[PDB]
Amino acid sequence: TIKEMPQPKTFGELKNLPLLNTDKPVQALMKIADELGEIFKFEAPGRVTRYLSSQRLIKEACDESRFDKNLSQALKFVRDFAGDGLFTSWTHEKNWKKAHNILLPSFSQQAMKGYHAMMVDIAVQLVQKWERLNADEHIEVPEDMTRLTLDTIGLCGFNYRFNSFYRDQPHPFITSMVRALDEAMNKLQRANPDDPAYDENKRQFQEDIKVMNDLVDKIIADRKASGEQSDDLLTHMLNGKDPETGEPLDDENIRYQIITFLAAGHEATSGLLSFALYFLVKNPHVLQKAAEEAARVLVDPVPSYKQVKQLKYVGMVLNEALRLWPTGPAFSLYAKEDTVLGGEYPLEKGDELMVLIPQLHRDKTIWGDDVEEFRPERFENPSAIPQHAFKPFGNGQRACIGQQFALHEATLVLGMMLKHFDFEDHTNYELDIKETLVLKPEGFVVKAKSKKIPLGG
Ligand code: HEM
Repeated sequence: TIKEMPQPKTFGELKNLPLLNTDKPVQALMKIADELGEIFKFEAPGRVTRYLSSQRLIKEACDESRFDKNLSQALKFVRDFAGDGLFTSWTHEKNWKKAHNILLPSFSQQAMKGYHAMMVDIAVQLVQKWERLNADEHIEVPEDMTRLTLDTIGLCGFNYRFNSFYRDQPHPFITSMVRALDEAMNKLQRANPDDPAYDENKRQFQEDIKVMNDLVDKIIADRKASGEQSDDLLTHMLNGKDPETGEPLDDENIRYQIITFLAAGHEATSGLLSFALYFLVKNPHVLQKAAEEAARVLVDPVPSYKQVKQLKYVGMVLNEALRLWPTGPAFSLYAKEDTVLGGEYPLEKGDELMVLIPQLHRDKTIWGDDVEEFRPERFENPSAIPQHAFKPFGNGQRACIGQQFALHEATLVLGMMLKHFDFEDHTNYELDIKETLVLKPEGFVVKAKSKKIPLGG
């Protein structure tokens, strides 16, 4: 029966804003959820949102006939450069539905067979970089994983090589995109957006859009000119027609999808690999068990697709890192119609909800009371996890289109890492989670000792 929604203390016209004075708002909101429970309202001047934390309420939120994906303010600023790509489109936009129908078969578990060789290509480069470090040296984990995922997505996405392992300063495209992403995030905390002190920012953001558009438009035009087929997504987008309308994507939209895959894919996948390595080095017994499987399964100089599929425990490791620290930590929904949530909380059409995924993943009625512990064995039998309890890829038709890709990629790379090196948390690293569009273990570093096992040929 109808309840008032909990809300943290408001401070006059500042409302709840003083409780979020932080560059780590997700982490700050988990602490409010621990105080207030499965649902709370959070008010800033001019904005209201509800934060959901329990599997019980999230399962309702995930009903697509009642709620649909909302573009949060972050996603609307990212739309300045990612346009109506899949990630920053409303569900009702014709290009959302066209791209979705055209691209889905290109992201399935089956489609992974055709990307695997390109993924091995960048994965071998990463292993060789680490084999070639001298004794005195260490690895900057998120930085190398970001080099890996950007290059993998560039190769599989549109057969372009950013050659990140050949560079101290990334390819201009990558500098621009990271900077554009950075600016989108900085605009959120921007008190007075139109003050002249942000004129250089605006100009730089415009310059970064042109850089990104120019490269991608040039590669699209070059592939149409050359007319040749690759195993890449760009080939699928140029030949693909929506079975609903029978129409292909236009060139501009194809550009946006390409910028989208890179922008949406690379940082979350990078974060996942970094957190996985974090948890392994902090849990040596889990590390040994994963390394044992890697040694037993990956008996070839390079992994085949079928071998990657056999790495069950590595898969469990990844899921358990996603349970604790899902690298896209929140997603936003609006009420399609007036509705009552959980039998107690009335909502009007348009009202916004945010799913706080790390807090969902600590629901003790689902996971047990030990929710903070890293235990991959939670995932030994995935069919036994209750529906909507584990949501690191979002929900329904607006769920992560890259989920198979990200998992295949992380499994492959992690298995290769576990196979070829021993690791040492030589600084006793204290976890520091930076928040942007995604989560990542900032400043995470390790030493790898090579097991001297020969590689790909
Ligand atoms: C560990 C890696 C990843 C995680 C945790 C992650 C998470 C997510 C989440 C939570 C969403 C839903 C966002 C929302 O509701 O607003 C999403 C959507 C999306 N993701 Fe991922 N992602 C990952 C990797 C990737 C990769 C590798 C790609 C592409 C190569 C990708 C492409 C996309 C796209 C295009 C969408 C929009 C789908 C749509 O709305 O139709 N993601 N992802």
